[PDB]
Amino acid sequence: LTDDGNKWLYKNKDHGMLSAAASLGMILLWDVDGGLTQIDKYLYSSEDYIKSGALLACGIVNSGVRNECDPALALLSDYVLHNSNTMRLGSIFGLGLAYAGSNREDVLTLLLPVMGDSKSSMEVAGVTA
Amino acid sequence: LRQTENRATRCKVERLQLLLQQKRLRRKARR
Repeated sequence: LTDDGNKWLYKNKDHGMLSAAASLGMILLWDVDGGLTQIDKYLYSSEDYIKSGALLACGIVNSGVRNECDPALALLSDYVLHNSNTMRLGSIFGLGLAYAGSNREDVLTLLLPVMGDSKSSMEVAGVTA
Repeated sequence: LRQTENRATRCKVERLQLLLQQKRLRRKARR
């Protein structure tokens, strides 16, 4: 994946790309700089599957380190909004797992509104719960 | 719409990359 993960993600199909990309963050766990560097290229793909998988990768990378800076917060609150589709489960789960122990009212108040908005299907609702 | 969202994402990615570089420079300065 680190050598050439783009072809790997593309040969992955259907919903696989989400987890296939999140594996990048799992590999680049606790390394914010490396995760960002290796995920930026995949962060912009025509299919939202790869984008959401990249958001999960960044969330995983941020998970486990309590850096006072919040690149995960910024990047992932940018997408917490459904963006006219339900494919924000990745963003929500990434934010959660990234800030598990933070208990920041900022992230709580970012997550709770989107949890009920008449458009958060049960999938999104459970993920944000 | 999606393209301009990608552009804004790229802008914030560059911002946070610069911030992280500054942070790690400052950290390595003392450690």
